[PDB]
Amino acid sequence: NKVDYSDDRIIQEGDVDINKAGVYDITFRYRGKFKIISSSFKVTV
Amino acid sequence: KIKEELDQYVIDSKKYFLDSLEEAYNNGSISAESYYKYQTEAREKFVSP
Repeated sequence: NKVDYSDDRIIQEGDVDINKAGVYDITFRYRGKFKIISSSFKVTV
Repeated sequence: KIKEELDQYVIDSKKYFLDSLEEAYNNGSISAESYYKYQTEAREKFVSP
């Protein structure tokens, strides 16, 4: 079912420096009942 | 010197086990059941011999 991005099970890794021009590696982790899944994306300022 | 070396062996192998087990679970190379299985396993096995 559809869930919102602000849930308690979603854990993010690192910080996006909006004050600094550069690409950053940010990975979100959702702790499911059976496994934690990981997906990385790059954020360019 | 056996007890001094195996105390560092029990402690470093437990530290190495429980930093690859939390790495494999957070990455997702292991299930939630298997992560709870090997967390009770490290509490009972990686102990003073």
